[PDB]
Amino acid sequence: YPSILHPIDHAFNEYFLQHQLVEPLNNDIIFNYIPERIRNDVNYILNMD
Amino acid sequence: NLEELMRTGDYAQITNMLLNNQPVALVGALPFITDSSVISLVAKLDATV
Amino acid sequence: QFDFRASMHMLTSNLTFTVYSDLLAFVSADTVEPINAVAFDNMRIMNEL
Repeated sequence: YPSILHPIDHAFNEYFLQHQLVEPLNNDIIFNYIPERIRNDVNYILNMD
Repeated sequence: NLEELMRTGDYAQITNMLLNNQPVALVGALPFITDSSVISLVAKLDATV
Repeated sequence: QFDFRASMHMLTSNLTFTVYSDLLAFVSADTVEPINAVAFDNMRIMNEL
């Protein structure tokens, strides 16, 4: 999108745009988020429905 | 072994085999529906259970 | 002084996405019957039964 910004305002907004904290989320990430010793425990059945 | 499957509760193998149409034999005391309809057999209903 | 050339920028971002906080809400977790629960050595936790 076009924008009119002072160079300082542009610097701040461009830093916010270029350095966002969001990462892609997939089922592999969620699976690895579970503790690795609970994923390997046979007493717990974990599924991605 | 359906008994082992129910005890452990892990359906990964059975799900993989059913989704991939891999021939298998589910072994365990099971109740069954007796059907005398020829049209049901032609319709291949037994494979939909 | 306001210079249009120096102030006109193109801001680039993503069209849309959804941010999720509770990753573990995506995991369907069940547990075996307590009678059948086993310890790290693959034997039942309580064997006196």
